[PDB]
Amino acid sequence: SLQHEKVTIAPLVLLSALDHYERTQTKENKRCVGVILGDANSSTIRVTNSFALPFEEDEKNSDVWFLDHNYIENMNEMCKKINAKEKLIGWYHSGPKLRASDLKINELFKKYTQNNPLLLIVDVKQQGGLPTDAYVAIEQVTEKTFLHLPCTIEAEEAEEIGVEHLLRDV
Amino acid sequence: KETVYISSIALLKMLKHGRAGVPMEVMGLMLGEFVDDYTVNVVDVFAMPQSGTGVSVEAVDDVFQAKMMDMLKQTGRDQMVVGWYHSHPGFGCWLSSVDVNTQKSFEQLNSRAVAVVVDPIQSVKGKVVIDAFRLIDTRHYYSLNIDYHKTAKETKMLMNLHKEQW
Ligand SMILES: [Zn+2]
Repeated sequence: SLQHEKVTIAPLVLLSALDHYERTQTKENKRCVGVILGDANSSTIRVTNSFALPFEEDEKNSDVWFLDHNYIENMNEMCKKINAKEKLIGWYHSGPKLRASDLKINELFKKYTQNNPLLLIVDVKQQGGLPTDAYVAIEQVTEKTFLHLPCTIEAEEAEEIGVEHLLRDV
Repeated sequence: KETVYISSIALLKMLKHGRAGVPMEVMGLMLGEFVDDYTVNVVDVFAMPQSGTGVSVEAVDDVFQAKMMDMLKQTGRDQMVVGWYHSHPGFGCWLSSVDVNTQKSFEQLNSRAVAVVVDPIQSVKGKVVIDAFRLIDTRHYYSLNIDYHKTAKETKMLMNLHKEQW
């Protein structure tokens, strides 16, 4: 197989997902949704940045949702101006579990990614291992399903320095 | 008295951005709130693009800024610009003559503006090289204390990095 084997996520992405969930006061059954950035050219997918998306859905209507297309393009083009090495590789949401509309939402991201879109679920409530679950959409024996990829949390030097510093006094 | 509180994403973003720009200086804006007279809360920051003419008022692209501010607003982040950060890669944290002029411009927009300077090269594990400044009230500048604000959820999220250590 030439399939992606695993995913690494930067601490900043975890913190960014949390701060997104918190600052929009996401509560109850709702989730927040955003875009992830990094490098998916190899069998190890490296997730190193992200940004929040406006996103509305009602769970009383599990197939109705609005994905802001212009927001993605406009925000991504500002991200390119800061760092062209971090590419749009997929999306994230707060879950904490896969939802019924995810495969459909994932399809729309195919339009923005060069790679097969990575879905990252970040459990911002952190209940019970790692607060992340990573998926790519695949065909199986024939229709579409999510393939679960193993995740680790990995930091580049600057982040390593920042995290250690933040996690002093503890 | 006086203290700048820098949040988790803010610190990590400043370090990440500073390190990525090496060997060049980088710059961006700090978001948060002026809590009282002696307290500034930086909850987030965003990077400004590199401009040819270095880190000065001219590198504050107000179109990019207005666009970013608007998009942040749509996703739950409507905090005031409480100052600016830039990197001094290898040469320590202080304000040059040009930095003082830039800070003065931010001061005219909002007298409480803070200038944060970080050194991404001398920042190493166990030692973050960073400082916060305001100008003396009527051109010298002084340092403010920097502390880090961090929720219980953030702490727990940070603990995942090297889990077998906790
Ligand atoms: Zn300077």
